[PDB]
Amino acid sequence: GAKRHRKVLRDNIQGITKPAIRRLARRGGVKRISGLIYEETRGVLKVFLENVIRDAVTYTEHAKRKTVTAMDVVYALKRQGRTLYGFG
Amino acid sequence: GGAKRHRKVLRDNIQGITKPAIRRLARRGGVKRISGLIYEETRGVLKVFLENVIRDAVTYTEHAKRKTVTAMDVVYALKRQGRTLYGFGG
Amino acid sequence: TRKESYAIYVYKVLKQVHPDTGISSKAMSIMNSFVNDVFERIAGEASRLAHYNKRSTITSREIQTAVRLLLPGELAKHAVSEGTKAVTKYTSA
Amino acid sequence: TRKESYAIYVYKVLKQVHPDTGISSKAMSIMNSFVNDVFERIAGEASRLAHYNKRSTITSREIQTAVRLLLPGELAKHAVSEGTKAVTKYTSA
Amino acid sequence: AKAKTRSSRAGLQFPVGRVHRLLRKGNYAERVGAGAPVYLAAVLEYLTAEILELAGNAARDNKKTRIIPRHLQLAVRNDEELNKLLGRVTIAQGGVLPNIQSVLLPK
Amino acid sequence: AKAKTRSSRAGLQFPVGRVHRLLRKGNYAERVGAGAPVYLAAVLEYLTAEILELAGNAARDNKKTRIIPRHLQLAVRNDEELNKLLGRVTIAQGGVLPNIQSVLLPK
Amino acid sequence: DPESNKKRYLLKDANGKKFDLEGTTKRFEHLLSLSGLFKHFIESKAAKDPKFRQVLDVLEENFQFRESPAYVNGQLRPYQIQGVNWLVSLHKNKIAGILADEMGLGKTLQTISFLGYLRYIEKIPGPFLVIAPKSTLNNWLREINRWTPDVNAFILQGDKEERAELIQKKLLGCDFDVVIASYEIIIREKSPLKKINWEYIIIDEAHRIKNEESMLSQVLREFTSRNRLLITGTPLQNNLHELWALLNFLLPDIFSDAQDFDDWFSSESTEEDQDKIVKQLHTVLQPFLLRRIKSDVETSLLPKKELNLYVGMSSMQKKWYKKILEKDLDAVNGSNGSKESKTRLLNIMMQLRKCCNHPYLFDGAEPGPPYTTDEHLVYNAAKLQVLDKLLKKLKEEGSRVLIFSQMSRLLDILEDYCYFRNYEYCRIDGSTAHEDRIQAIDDYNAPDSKKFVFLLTTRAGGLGINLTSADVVVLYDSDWNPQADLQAMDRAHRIGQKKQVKVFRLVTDNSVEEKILERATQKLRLDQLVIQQNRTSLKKKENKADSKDALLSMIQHGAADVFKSGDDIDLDELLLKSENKTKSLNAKYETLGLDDLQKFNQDSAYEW
Amino acid sequence: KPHRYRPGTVALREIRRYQKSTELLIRKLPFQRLVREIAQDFKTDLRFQSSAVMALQEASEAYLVALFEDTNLCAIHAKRVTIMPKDIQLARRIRGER
Amino acid sequence: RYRPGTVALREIRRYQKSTELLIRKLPFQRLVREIAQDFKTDLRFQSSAVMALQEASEAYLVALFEDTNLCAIHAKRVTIMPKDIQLARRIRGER
DNA sequence: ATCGGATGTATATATCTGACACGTGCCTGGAGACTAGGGAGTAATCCCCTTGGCGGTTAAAACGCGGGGGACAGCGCGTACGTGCGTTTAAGCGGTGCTAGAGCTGTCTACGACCAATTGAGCGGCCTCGGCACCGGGATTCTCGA
DNA sequence: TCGAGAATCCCGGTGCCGAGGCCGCTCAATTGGTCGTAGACAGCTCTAGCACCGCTTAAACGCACGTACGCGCTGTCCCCCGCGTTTTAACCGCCAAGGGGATTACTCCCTAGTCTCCAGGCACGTGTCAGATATATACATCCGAT
Ligand SMILES: Nc1ncnc2c1ncn2[C@@H]1O[C@H](COP(=O)(O)OP(=O)(O)O)[C@@H](O)[C@H]1O
Ligand SMILES: [Mg+2]
Repeated sequence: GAKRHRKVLRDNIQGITKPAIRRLARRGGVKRISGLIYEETRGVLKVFLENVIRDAVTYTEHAKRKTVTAMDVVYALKRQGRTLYGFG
Repeated sequence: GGAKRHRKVLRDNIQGITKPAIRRLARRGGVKRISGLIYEETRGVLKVFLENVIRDAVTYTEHAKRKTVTAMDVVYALKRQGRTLYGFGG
Repeated sequence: TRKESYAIYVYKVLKQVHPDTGISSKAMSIMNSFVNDVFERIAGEASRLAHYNKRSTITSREIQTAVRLLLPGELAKHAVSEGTKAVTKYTSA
Repeated sequence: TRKESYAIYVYKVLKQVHPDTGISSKAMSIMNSFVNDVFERIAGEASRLAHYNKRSTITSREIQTAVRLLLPGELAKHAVSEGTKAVTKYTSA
Repeated sequence: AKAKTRSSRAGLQFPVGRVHRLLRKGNYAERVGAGAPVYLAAVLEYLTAEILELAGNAARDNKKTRIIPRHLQLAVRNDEELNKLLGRVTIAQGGVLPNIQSVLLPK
Repeated sequence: AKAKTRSSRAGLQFPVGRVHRLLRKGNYAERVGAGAPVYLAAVLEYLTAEILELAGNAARDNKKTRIIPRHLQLAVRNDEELNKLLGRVTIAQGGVLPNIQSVLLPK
Repeated sequence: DPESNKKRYLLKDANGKKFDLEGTTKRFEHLLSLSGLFKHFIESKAAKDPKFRQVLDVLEENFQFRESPAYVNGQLRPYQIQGVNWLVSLHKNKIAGILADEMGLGKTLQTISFLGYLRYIEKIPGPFLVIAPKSTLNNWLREINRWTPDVNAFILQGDKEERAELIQKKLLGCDFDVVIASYEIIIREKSPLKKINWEYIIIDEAHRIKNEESMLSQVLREFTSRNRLLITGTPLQNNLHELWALLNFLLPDIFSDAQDFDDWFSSESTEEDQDKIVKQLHTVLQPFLLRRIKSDVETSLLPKKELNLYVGMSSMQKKWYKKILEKDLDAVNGSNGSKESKTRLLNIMMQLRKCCNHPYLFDGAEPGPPYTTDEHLVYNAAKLQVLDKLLKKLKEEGSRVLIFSQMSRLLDILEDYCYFRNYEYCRIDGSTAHEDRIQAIDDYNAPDSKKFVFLLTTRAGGLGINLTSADVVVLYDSDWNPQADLQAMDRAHRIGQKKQVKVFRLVTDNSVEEKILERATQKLRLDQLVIQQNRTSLKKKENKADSKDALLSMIQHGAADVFKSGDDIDLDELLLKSENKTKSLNAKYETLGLDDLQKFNQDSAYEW
Repeated sequence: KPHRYRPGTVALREIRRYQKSTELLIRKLPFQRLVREIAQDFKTDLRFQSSAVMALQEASEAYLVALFEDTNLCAIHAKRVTIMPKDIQLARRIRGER
Repeated sequence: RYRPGTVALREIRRYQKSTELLIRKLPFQRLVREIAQDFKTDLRFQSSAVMALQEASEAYLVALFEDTNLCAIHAKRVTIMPKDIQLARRIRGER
């Protein structure tokens, strides 16, 4: 009863749990994994996401919308040379 | 001992990219020690790159009815390859 | 509302090639994106080809040259053959 | 023949920023090519922006969105500021 | 007189009126020749048929009678030639080709 | 009335009429607004001024009063922003930014 | 008998639809005898269906429980005996029903009594299935083990392995009496229950069926059976589509269509058509919607002690209130031409509620870390000080308290301060998993135990729970739906309570919190008037006339005061003042709120 | 003496089972929360579709899978079979994403 | 004498400071012409076309050698080997 | 370690030579006035689809462990590459001889854009059953201590 | 060291739901006209190209010593893997509310388009200074012997 209420919460980047990086690595064909590699993964994912989401939000702004439609994301990806098939 | 009229000379053109020229390029890239087999690999890589660019440039130039490849054709071909080049017009 | 797409024609071609296969919706959407992507690539390259040569018209020659530029090797060869064959058949008829 | 280019305007900007500095010929050609490349990138992206939203008009709003899409960070911020300033001054005239 | 689609005349299957319209209302050029829609329709025709017959081959090799995105992925990746065309393209729900570096295999 | 250029009326140095003409006869859209040439000219002018100021700094760093392509290269590659905007661009006669790895330096 | 049970239970014969004329025709003629005003459906479907056309082709010319049953342990309430008689009578007529007593009326005991009739009188120990929500499974099983002691009733719990174990051992072995299974366990175990000829299917809290196309409804459609006993405590919503869905599940023979039912009853050229056919609705629903009300059956209890505290708002409470208002003055100082987003309005309201509840819900409010638990935070909050004195009054005199919060961190603070006060507590917030929830509740409601106070949240508290050993149900605050609060305070007010139920309600004076109750009472009071006579002097049809303006007026209660501007409680004077002001507002609203219920009367007060 | 597979065996079994499937490897709700939090720094009060977030996840996972596939080559090139942060840094530096 | 490696770093300093072309002129123009001989015969080249080709070629090779050097260093070496060229081009998507 | 030595490099100076920054005419395209029309701005509806919250089942994630195999450091050894000198060869420069290729200027006509009217290919909605996605039991295979 | 245990491929029956089929509203295809565009033409001037030849000069070629580094082997030790347990939060099924995405109508104003007019920018020609070059000196670094 001496444990005071703390209510600490994880960063959202920590929601990319270690096993998820392991699964992605396996599909990459990687056998043995270091232990310091999960922070590098969490750091490169965030950079990728920010660069994409910035452009998606810009495209949304221009149309005077408040909804980020899948076509905005497809446009944003295609802008960075990462064409995605399957959403329009 | 005749039969000299046949050319039998003029070693391959890719050998005109000599060993020290590749050394110069390597040093500009910042490389201290060079293996002995890098030379042939470099020649192969350069030949592939030239073939791709020149194919596209010749396509551009024969579209326009000409039979002479001008700098603009090469610039367009490079841009199409993804390697913009500044300086030669465009 | 009116939302045109190539699903009907993709199905026509598929039944032409593999007469008794099918195709799920997601694959059809992917094929649609594929067709639109290739169409934009070819049309944009032909537009640039016309602009480079001071022309103001997109003709058969520009589409053929953009096909040569975009498609690689063996695909380019066969697709050019297809295009010329179709255009001559149309013109003669 | 007349082949127009952004030479004199670049030189005017130069003599505005570094009043006592020159510029060689090849450097000027590179700068002219740079201006053309940036103009083409912005104009193409604005053209696609108009086409995505089903508009037949290119306005200053499309140009501003395109420059925010192309330029990185500080460049984009300062260029947007400059363009807003110039268009405001032009309208109020 | 009774109409005849330009698709029928050309002998193609893709639409030619639609391609003509998209070429005219896409700011690709001020004027569009009469044969360009036919040629472009033929090229799109050919490419679609190529990729689809590869995908159907893969679907049979997987013992199914219906293409799914995975089969398109296998057709494009396994085929050395279309793979260059769709080099920068990511196909949703495609997965990857099976591939393990030999160095990792046990002795 | 005496004519006044749109550039001066906007306060810029780049030509607003020429930018307007290119936007129109460049196949970008059907109709071209009135502020678009002004905005575009202002942005191009800003970018040119930025790069030219950096190049002039570099040229003065070598006791020279002209900007040669080497100085354009140095300015572009030593600034993290213009190095992103022109990452895929090759500047003729630019050379290389000086850099040798620390592991290679002698003990 | 596993042999006879095996012979009877299993679907020996596989078939689709079986009846042709007997059951359908008998149901139809019996319903015709009991005020047969329902032809429209009959001839409509006969015309549009050849099968019921030839069914109608014959339609042209063609133990009463005087006491509580001996076998079930104990006795039954008179209305309970009436209900079991009702179900028996419906059984005799081969038509189902919908038991819909008000909540807490022990309807589960009525269902078990019905099943006791079924097994012990007419002797059909058939396979009975009783769907329920998971929280209510244990209570069911306990009731089976309590009233009819000898029944092979087993829950269907556990992971796939033990589920499969029980299935293949008892269920497919047909070695049971009744099965119990949640909604999800019903959905997952389709096939094992499908291959059983279900004597009955029983559902507790049938709201979950209210959507006809819900996956649970879809699944339940093809459970072969003969008679159903849906149960729904809450009043049926005046919407008709869900009533059609319920009746459709009950009697698919009759209510076999939606569009025809709608076009007959609701969709009419004039609205007076459906206003008058309200009487026919009542007539049709009378035979098979048996419902009793706790008010007009049972007085078996001391009514209520609805007391009310108008607590003050403390100095640091004022500091953080002013902080919030300075942060959010613009949207409530009138508005920007009513352009403020409704989400912004609700968020400002929420922040105000958090400040009023306790000014530690905001970070940086507690003194410098690290923290120590003391009275510092009981006097950072006037609410907490009043509660502290009230607890140190009630506990010593002998009572047990049931505080209902609205959010978890407030219960966290109450937990911490109670551990400072060294009283044994239990928290049953939604996080607490089962067999831990059960652990805590059966620890509290055990015989003499050290757990004195017992803390809950409303949304996760009032759901099939029987915390009756306590009396005082002080609420930290209240919500928009008064029914949730009512269920919370009736967690202790129910059958079996032997002492008066005392109700306390904290209200922060000169705040947005004070306006809640009158806004609640306006919502509260108008509801009852509809129940009895369906109309009153309800000239305030505006229903606050807005929400962007209703909550705007809601915020501005303490607008001009705090914005422009030991301390012991002495609880007795607050009791007196707040109870007088409470009866005052009761009298004010009693006259229909004629003076000013809402009247959309507000103006900007956050000027500067 | 219970049964333990020697190191590297289960890690090849898993490679085989994940290179012969198509589903998404990351959870969905954690990725959606990450997406919304990142987007909060550009416009406040943004609504998202569902196919928007699915497209983001598809692109994201493809990116990471290719990145790990290059990291593996870098690690093997150093005569190791373990991938370490230096390998990702080298891979990204070479790809031009630095 | 100079101990091995002394002349190499000095040589690198020389070349990371100048700008001129490092490959000779005729040996490259001959290569260009005979490598285009096969796509189309009877071809002509403007001089600036060949200069543009050489500029692009050397830029490509210099970048490739920087990536190769990084690869070789990453393997605990200072000598570059064809292993490294192959790895760099494979990473950059060209192979 | 330190010190002299020998080499390579940075610094200051006079010389040139060729590209840059200037001025001049002029002509074309940018500006000023004006008209007509359609795109898009603004308002008002509508209902789709996002949000926001809840409770359950169960799979995945987290944790701690035991142990051996992979990373890393150290040693040795042989080889292959670097440094430097001598030798040879090819690039670069200049100069010859002629000719087509490619870029500037007018007249035709046939082909692509526009407008009207009209039908019929294609889009949308709605069904229905065959491929596919479960789920279980069986033989096959493959890994790992004895 | 082959037999034990765990993982895999295969067949058989089930259920379910998504793709393919069918039926009913709308723009590509038919005519008629007609105007720029872009093929054809001549003319005119600068580059490329294909066989040579002569000359200077630096760079490429080749070679011998040696050295330091690549590479293999050994040890060691600790970090990462497989695994079993416990906890947690994701997914799913669900319900309720309301923002806002998408559509329709009107109108008006801003853009296109034509005519007139004029001045800014472009080609041409030109004079001098910025920077490259070649010397001589100072001095900065590396290297070996002590
Ligand atoms: N005749 C009775 N004798 C004793 N207890 C009863 C009787 N009738 C009802 N109860 C009690 O009343 C409580 C009501 O529980 P339940 O029926 O689950 O509530 P609800 O009717 O709202 O679902 C039960 O705990 C039951 O023990
Ligand atoms: Mg109940």
